[PDB]
Formats: sequence, C-alpha cells, structure tokens
Amino acid sequence: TCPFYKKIPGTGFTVDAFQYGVVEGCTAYFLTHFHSDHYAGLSKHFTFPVYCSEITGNLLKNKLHVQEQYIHPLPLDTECIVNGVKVVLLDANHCPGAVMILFYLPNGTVILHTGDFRADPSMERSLLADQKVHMLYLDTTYCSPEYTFPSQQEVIRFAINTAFEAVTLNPHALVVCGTYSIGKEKVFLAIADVLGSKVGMSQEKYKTLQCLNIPEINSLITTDMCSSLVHLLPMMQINFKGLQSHLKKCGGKYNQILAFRPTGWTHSNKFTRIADVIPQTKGNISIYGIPYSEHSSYLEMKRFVQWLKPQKIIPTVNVGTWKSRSTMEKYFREWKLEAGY
Ligand code: NI
Repeated sequence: TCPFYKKIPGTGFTVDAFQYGVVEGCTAYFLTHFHSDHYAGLSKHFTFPVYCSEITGNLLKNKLHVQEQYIHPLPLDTECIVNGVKVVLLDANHCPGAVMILFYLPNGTVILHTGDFRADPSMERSLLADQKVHMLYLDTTYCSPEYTFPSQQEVIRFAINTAFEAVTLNPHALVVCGTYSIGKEKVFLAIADVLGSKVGMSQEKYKTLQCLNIPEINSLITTDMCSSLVHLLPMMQINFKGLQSHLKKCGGKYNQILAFRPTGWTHSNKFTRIADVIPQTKGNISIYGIPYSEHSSYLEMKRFVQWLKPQKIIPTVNVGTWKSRSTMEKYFREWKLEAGY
C-alpha cells in the first residue's frame, strides 16, 4: 500500500508511486526521473496520465514503451495548470530529465517535492525565491555529517588529468568507465573530449543516450567499439576477471586499461581527499573509484533547507527504520534552532 510520503494532500496526485497498482483517487502519477526505484512498475500497459519532463518522457516511450498519449511532458520553469492545480517542474541537478515539483494547492498551501536532488545555490535564484513553501518532501540520502564529498567540477578535473596523462604516456591504453543507469555522463564525455575521441558503448546504452537531448550527441558517441578509445561497460563488469575478459575481445589493439568506477560516498571519503586517490592493480588493469555524487552532501542539504525555512519536512529516503527517522529529526531540529524558523 502506497506510503503517505508518496501522496500529495488536497489533490489526486502521487509522486514516484508506480509499484502498488492503481491508487484510489489518484488522477495523475508524477515521475521525478528515470531511475528504477522510482519508476518500478511502469510499462506499455499504463493507461493513466504520467506527468514528467520531456527527457523523462523520451525514456518512457523508447525504453519502457509507454504510449505517447499518456506521456504528458511539461517544460521546466513554466507555470502550468494540471487538473486545475498550478504546478512547476524545476531542474533537480540529479540525472538527465530529473526534476523537483512545486505544487500550488487551492487552499493556499505550497509544497516542494525534491525528488532526488543535489542542492545548489542556483536553486536560491529560481522561482522558489518568489514565495513561501510550507511543506518540503526531501531527498535525505546523505543526511548525516560524515557524508562529505567533493564538487563535480573537482572530480571532472582529476578524471580529465588522470586519463589524458596515461594515454599520452602510453598511446595504446584504453580508457573504460563503469555505468548502470543514467547519470554521471559528464565523466565519460569530459574524458573523451580531452582525448579527441567518441565514446563507444553497447547498442542498448547508445539507445538510452540518444533519448537525452544532449546537444551535438551524434558527434560524441558511437556503437563502433573498434573506432573508439573511451569505452563504457556495465558496472558489474568493472573488475579484474571481467576487464581481462573484455581486454581479450578488443583483439590486440590495446595493452593497458585505465578504468573509472564513479561511485557515491564510500568510507574512504572520511580519510582520503580526491587529489590523493589511488587504484587497485592486478597486472596491466587499473581500476579507479571516484566519488562523483548526484545527491546533496550534508552541508549542501543543510544550506538549502535553512534558506527555504520550510514549516514542515517529510523525508523520502532512509525512512524504513525508526533509528534513521529519529536521527534525521534531530538534524532538522538543530537546523531550525540555528536559523530561527
Ligand atoms: Ni536517483
């Protein structure tokens, strides 16, 4: 049964709640972004409206095969009426096509649902700057002060450096990048750009990328593996046995892989900086982990909430145990007492 933090009061609206069957009274099912925990349940056989971004729509039509009529894409940053309720979609700074949703209730209540987000100061000069938000449904993935990690522009620096080094030292080395969902495209696009290459990938991953409205995408990517020296691979595959396997397939065209596993937080963030990173090494294969996050750090989250001064906060992540719920409330109370709301 749909949990209360997936419903919007005073509406027929639900958010990311596609895995319960029909939801009694739900006229509309919102989807914040194309990640399988949030979309779990959608298919070709859905015959209720789905509101989402244009990009999320393309993924719905082409990857899940939902029928065009039931996909209502909406522009971002545009005041839109939906069953006689004003709503706005705002960029979530998560993956491609990921949005937050502003709901303007008839009664005067304003609600913000963040979806998955990486909070940023540019969100403080958006349409949110113009009015008061009473309820906040918040991505709490990293709501604990241990969770620090670098900026995305810092990570893209390291990456561009490491790869452009090794390839200039050894011009017969391959760059590999791990992946298992949309997100983090900047990692491989930036490396390929510094190397003068296209990124090569499976057909299914090519298909996914062709849905994302990336400008000039036809010049950046290929299904011809042979022609490319930045390859993508399933994240499951990014290990020694699997990289050996893959290094066989390229047929004596490269003599060294240099891989990147973009990850979120891991416990080695607590002790080691990004400039002082190293890889595991079993022969000529070298696997880097790099903490490129598309979720708010604790400090980023804290700042966004303290600016927003919401009257109430409803977590959407780590809500499954009383211990986590309890820890989170304590942080929300501190933030409130510091900031005076
Ligand atoms: Ni996500």
